[PDB]
Amino acid sequence: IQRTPKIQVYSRHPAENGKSNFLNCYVSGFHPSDIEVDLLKNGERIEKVEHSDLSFSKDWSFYLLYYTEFTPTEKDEYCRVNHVTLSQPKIVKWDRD
Amino acid sequence: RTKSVTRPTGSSAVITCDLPVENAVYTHWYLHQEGKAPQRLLYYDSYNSRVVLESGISREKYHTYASTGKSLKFILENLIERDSGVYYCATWDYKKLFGSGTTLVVTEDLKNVFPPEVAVFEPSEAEISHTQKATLVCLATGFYPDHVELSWWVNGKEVHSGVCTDPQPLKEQPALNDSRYALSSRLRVSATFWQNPRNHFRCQVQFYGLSENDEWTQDRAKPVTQIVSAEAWGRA
Amino acid sequence: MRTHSLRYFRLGVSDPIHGVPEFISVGYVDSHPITTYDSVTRQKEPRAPWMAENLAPDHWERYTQLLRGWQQMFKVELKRLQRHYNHSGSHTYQRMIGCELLEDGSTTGFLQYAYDGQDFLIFNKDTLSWLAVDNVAHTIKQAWEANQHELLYQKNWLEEECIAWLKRFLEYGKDTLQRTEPPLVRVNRKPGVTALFCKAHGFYPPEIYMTWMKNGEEIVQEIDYGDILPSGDGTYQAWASIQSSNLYSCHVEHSGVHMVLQV
Amino acid sequence: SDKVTQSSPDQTVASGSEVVLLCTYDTVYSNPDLFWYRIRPDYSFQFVFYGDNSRSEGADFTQGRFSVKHILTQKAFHLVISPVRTEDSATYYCATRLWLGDPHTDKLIFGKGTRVTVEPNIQNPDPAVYQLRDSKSDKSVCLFTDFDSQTNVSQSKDSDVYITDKCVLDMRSMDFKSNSAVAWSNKSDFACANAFNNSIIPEDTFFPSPE
Repeated sequence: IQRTPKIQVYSRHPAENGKSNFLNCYVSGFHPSDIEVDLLKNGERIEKVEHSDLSFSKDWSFYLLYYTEFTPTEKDEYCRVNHVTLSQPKIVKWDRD
Repeated sequence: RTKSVTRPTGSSAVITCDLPVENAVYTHWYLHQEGKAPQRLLYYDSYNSRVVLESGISREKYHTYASTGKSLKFILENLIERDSGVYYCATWDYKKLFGSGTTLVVTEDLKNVFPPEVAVFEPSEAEISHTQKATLVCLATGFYPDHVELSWWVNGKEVHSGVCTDPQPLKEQPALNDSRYALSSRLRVSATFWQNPRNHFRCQVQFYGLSENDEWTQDRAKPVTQIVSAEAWGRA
Repeated sequence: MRTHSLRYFRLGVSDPIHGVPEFISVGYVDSHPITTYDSVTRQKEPRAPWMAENLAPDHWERYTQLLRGWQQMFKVELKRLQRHYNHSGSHTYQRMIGCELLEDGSTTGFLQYAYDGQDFLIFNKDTLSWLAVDNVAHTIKQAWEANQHELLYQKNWLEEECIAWLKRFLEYGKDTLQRTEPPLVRVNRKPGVTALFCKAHGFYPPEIYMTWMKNGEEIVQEIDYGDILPSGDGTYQAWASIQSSNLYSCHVEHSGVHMVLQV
Repeated sequence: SDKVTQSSPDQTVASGSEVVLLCTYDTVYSNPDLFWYRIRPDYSFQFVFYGDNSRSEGADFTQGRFSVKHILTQKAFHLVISPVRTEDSATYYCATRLWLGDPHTDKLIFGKGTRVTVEPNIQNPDPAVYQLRDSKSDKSVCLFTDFDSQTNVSQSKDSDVYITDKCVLDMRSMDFKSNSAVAWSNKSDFACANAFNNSIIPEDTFFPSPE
């Protein structure tokens, strides 16, 4: 009885073009703790990645956050997650709303 | 349950904890005096096996004896007149459970100590007819250390009902330093009980005095820890 | 006057990926990690500097020994569960203990065990009992309930020690725990018809309430809510969404304060 | 963390009344742990009540007779006894708990204490002075008994005569409480009639003659 994770991509600050900011990927509600998480810049992995420590939820689930410092430009497009509950690594796009 | 000890000045004293559980990981020690607030003196840690003191106390003033299965003990050194009081052990099972405690009195001069004399006075004929109750009076006189425990025993059993003892004694000499004391107690029972000659009443004063280690150099007998007593019988 | 919660979590997995350890225990004061112990290091160490500043090393030594013993017990318990369920491969075993002080005044204590993420056994401190979800869990319930002294110890820990631990922890890290940072509220306009977004950001206490109302009259549950997420600097953020000429106002309640933005 | 103060002075009250004990705490913590403890004349040290901002729990012996008013704004933790009984006369202290290490290693800080004396209600006073029989033959004993709680005892005029203070005794089988005072001396001109002449004697005091 495993539940698929929930992906959430957003920005740390109101995303204005040409400004230093942090892109945040928040994954929660996955029962197995072995996951693969990557951040995408123009469909390519960002290697200057940073993350918090793996945490616990009272409903026996887990949550984590990945982040990095960058500068948003409208040309660039911005999470890739792979899990045992996932047939394929699913991708989420950034809405910038 | 509360224990009691009388000691001279400059000697060392031993105190035993009276707690539900003999051995505790952290055991605290508090002192109480009539005027001041209770204050924590120190606490013993079994894991580090060391005492932790508070500010303003010498490190070589108190220490601890930790038996494997027995209640832990606290030992005091260089007793000063200001060390008199009542000491309680404490632990933290659900709240701070203080023990039965132990009273300690210390005296500078050991030639001023006298044991008490106990007398029992029978009820008045006027009271036995005016009222249906009878009152026996116990008087303990001529004891210098205010470290006594008074009890009443009827028919060989200690009685807790209908007995009153004033909480503090009075000075036999009100103006003299290191003056002897006097204490009074009262027992009231039904007149039917007193008129039966079969009934035996006894007033017992446990006097806390010198120990066997102390040395006596006076013409009088040794004021040792003793039990003084007086007794009376029913009289129709 | 806010809901604070101390928790300790233990997790184990059978035949894991060699990168993943076998047993891990982590504590939480306000859902941010406070401590960490794992089978690889076999040592309990803080994960917050202020807690390490105000604690003696012997505490870490004692709890490292205790967590070694608890790791061994956790492994044997998971093996027994796999034996009973006839399950082979890799499965998970989790335990969560702790207490909460609520903002309404009530206090709670809990201790639960779960197998493969599903509830297995829950403690009842008032009944001093165990609620089991299965006959396999009934066996463990019968075995554990025999030891009355251990159950009394757990109940008294949850009702007298966990609360005290929270009381000292909230003062050791009062700057990082009792702090308050107000949120910044902004209104955004923007598929033919679009709604106006009300957004708050930069508040440390995650407790936040957001409503839309027109001239003192709220909307009947047409406000499409948005999830609350952390910024990463120690703050959070949230957003909400609600032609005719009507005046609307956004009301937002944070710790102690109600603030309204008008259009 | 620094100080706890008991403003109310020591008081003597009557049974069946309500009494309030005042206590103010100077703490740094946001949710401190406060306690009320009592010391009886038998020196028994027992936990009476515990309170925080949220909760309030008392001892088993209180039996609903004890309450606490904990008001945060005034920093006040007051003890309220709605039914008062003679089994409550004692010295009461209020304390705060300071955490420094393990919860078992904490410390309690107490106030200087308030002494409360619960005088009994004598429904049918029979103020009487008796001369006790000299058993075993060096003093003579005069006893004053069965007077209301309002009458107060004072010391003697002559230093050669010793007089004690009030004493409350409860006959448990008969559920009857009485007051008493003792007096003695050595001089041959000493009699029970003039024993308590220096105190406020009730007008209806029995002075029996030698039977």
